[PDB]
Amino acid sequence: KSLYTNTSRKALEEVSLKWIDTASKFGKGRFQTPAEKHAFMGTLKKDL
Amino acid sequence: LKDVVTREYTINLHKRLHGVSFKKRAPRAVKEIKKFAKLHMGTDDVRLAPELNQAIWKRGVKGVEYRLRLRISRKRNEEEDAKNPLFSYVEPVLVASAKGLQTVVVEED
Amino acid sequence: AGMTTIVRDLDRPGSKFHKREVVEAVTVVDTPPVVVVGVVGYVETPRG
Amino acid sequence: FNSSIGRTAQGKEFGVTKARWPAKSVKFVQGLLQNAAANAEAKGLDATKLYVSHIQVNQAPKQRRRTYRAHGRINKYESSPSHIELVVTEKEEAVAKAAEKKVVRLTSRQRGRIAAQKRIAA
RNA sequence: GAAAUUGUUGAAAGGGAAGGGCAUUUGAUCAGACA
RNA sequence: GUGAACAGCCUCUAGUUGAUAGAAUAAUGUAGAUAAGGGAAGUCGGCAAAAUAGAUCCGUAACUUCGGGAUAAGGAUUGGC
RNA sequence: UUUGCUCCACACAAUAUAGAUGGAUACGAAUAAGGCGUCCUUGUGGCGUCGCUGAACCAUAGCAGGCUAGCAACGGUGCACUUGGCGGAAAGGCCUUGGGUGCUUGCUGGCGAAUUGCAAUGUCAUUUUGCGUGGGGAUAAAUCAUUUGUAUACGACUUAGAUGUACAACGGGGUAUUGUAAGCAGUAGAGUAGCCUUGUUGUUACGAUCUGCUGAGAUUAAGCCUUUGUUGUCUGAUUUGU
Ligand SMILES: [Mg+2]
Ligand SMILES: [Mg+2]
Ligand SMILES: [Mg+2]
Ligand SMILES: [Mg+2]
Ligand SMILES: [Mg+2]
Ligand SMILES: [Mg+2]
Ligand SMILES: [Mg+2]
Ligand SMILES: [Mg+2]
Ligand SMILES: [Mg+2]
Ligand SMILES: [Mg+2]
Ligand SMILES: [Mg+2]
Ligand SMILES: [Mg+2]
Ligand SMILES: [Mg+2]
Ligand SMILES: [Mg+2]
Ligand SMILES: [Mg+2]
Ligand SMILES: [Mg+2]
Ligand SMILES: [Mg+2]
Ligand SMILES: [Mg+2]
Ligand SMILES: [Mg+2]
Ligand SMILES: [Mg+2]
Ligand SMILES: [Mg+2]
Ligand SMILES: [Mg+2]
Ligand SMILES: [Mg+2]
Ligand SMILES: [Mg+2]
Ligand SMILES: [Mg+2]
Ligand SMILES: [Mg+2]
Ligand SMILES: [Mg+2]
Ligand SMILES: [Mg+2]
Ligand SMILES: [Mg+2]
Ligand SMILES: [Mg+2]
Ligand SMILES: [Mg+2]
Ligand SMILES: [Mg+2]
Ligand SMILES: [Mg+2]
Ligand SMILES: [Mg+2]
Ligand SMILES: [Mg+2]
Repeated sequence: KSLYTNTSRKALEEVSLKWIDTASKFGKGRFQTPAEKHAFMGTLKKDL
Repeated sequence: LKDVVTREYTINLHKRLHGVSFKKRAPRAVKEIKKFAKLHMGTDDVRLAPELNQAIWKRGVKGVEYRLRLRISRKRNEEEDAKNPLFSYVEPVLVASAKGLQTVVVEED
Repeated sequence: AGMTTIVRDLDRPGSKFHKREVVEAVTVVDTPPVVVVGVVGYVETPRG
Repeated sequence: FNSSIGRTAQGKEFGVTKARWPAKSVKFVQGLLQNAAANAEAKGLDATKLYVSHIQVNQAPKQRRRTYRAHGRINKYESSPSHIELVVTEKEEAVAKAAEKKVVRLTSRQRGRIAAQKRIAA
């Protein structure tokens, strides 16, 4: 907890997220959900 | 105790070899195996069959394969009593592809 | 745990990005409920 | 003989940062212990009681030998050899007491307080 | 078989050098002297 | 063999596999390298480095002791089948 | 690792000591103002008193203080105990109850003391440690080695390891990186050959490249994520006490 109360306007701004990156950070990720992935590329040589 | 066992393992060399300087890789490869053998059998004493050596130096120094299928036979030592009563003996095992084979235990004779 | 990215609108009444989307980086700390197991009382002493 | 040497954890056993593993010493010293264990079995000493009582080592006459340094100059390049010597002994216990008896010497005003401490008290 | 210098053992001291002078406590050690 | 070639690079014959080792991979180095946007602003000074490069074809200035300058410059093309 | 440890008790033995020798005797605040007693209307109050040094106060007599009797008091005080209470600034000390007990020089007696020879500190404090005893009380860890990588030149740091949401070795699935494996087939292919039964796709093949099975194949923690599968390991070394 902070050691003074800030009237910073820049603080007190009541922010509200719109979107949160879920795409893998082990590369140049494109797809957030495996949903999104399977929905875009189609089906593969394993799979159904 | 002892136990007298033989099994057939694969080993990832590629992980244990990643980064290693070239002129040293295949030698590090040899050694890394010896290491691999005491991890499993418990034995300081570890011997490599000359074929397993070729099997290693198949592709020049820098060119070790990523995976190797091995036969680690643990046996009892003989003569002039070395420190430990046992030793290992690695042999290469003729597989088409070392991919995806997991560790089997060999029943002998 | 690491960081990721976020998109949110902005509320800086004045800035060229007022009521606009911006993308900000955010870390994320893993924070599973701590558990209370002891208590300590301290005292003022002319030494500290 | 330690300055500018490695540091290892294996030295906490003796309270010391700098510590080594000098093989070719070990092998020469333990090859001389081994020689006293011989002489002790041969003397009939109890091989369990044995403890090393004295093990000094000093310098043996050097060895010359040269080395070739820049601009056509010679430098010594010497072996540093050693005399070792050890002595083992049967450990043993106790020592009893036995010594003097202290020749007590006190003035006449000093035997007085004494022989009155008995007349007066316990 | 000296010294420089080194190993072991015995004693002693050591808060950014060590050694020295006058004096005395302490420990160790020693002469002389009584009759 | 590639190629203009006794070049470089790879191989046959023959000859070696000799040059203390082992484990790590901090700073600082030596030697090998890449780096966005800018492009000598760096520095005594482009020092260093980089750019160019073979061959075929097109094209080629001042000046000249008419022998040159000159691969001047500037350009295109280049595998495989 | 030969019965080791700790607190309470005594016993011997050491070793020390910046320096015992009746008592470190508790408001606070003011200083061109206060202490104390006392009265009252409880105030910046009335009245009185003191200072001018602690040269005070308390204690102090008894073989370095022995052994004894008694009276008067009903007090003091030393000790072990018990009751209730207070104290965190470093509290580790203060106070209070109740029995028991020693002493009392409050006062009056009986006895002792030499010969330490005319002084020789004439030895009475408290320090730390060690060795056995027996009266309670207690039955751990740390380090090396191995291991992780949130750390690292070496030491150091941060993890893990006695049977389980254990750990490692493979295998599986995710996540990535590349850009379509090998094989086989085709009426794809500039085209070239060879045997005729010289073609109403004539046939056997061959031909850089192309297409299909194929976003396939390969690689993926060595400092990625995960795991009901598979297999293996789970007590070596040394050190420490008030
Ligand atoms: Mg990433
Ligand atoms: Mg295996
Ligand atoms: Mg690397
Ligand atoms: Mg130094
Ligand atoms: Mg150095
Ligand atoms: Mg060093
Ligand atoms: Mg030299
Ligand atoms: Mg010369
Ligand atoms: Mg007396
Ligand atoms: Mg001689
Ligand atoms: Mg000195
Ligand atoms: Mg002196
Ligand atoms: Mg050399
Ligand atoms: Mg290391
Ligand atoms: Mg300039
Ligand atoms: Mg240059
Ligand atoms: Mg370039
Ligand atoms: Mg050009
Ligand atoms: Mg062409
Ligand atoms: Mg014991
Ligand atoms: Mg008052
Ligand atoms: Mg009143
Ligand atoms: Mg009043
Ligand atoms: Mg007074
Ligand atoms: Mg009297
Ligand atoms: Mg008395
Ligand atoms: Mg008295
Ligand atoms: Mg006395
Ligand atoms: Mg257990
Ligand atoms: Mg294992
Ligand atoms: Mg494809
Ligand atoms: Mg293919
Ligand atoms: Mg097929
Ligand atoms: Mg690392
Ligand atoms: Mg499986």
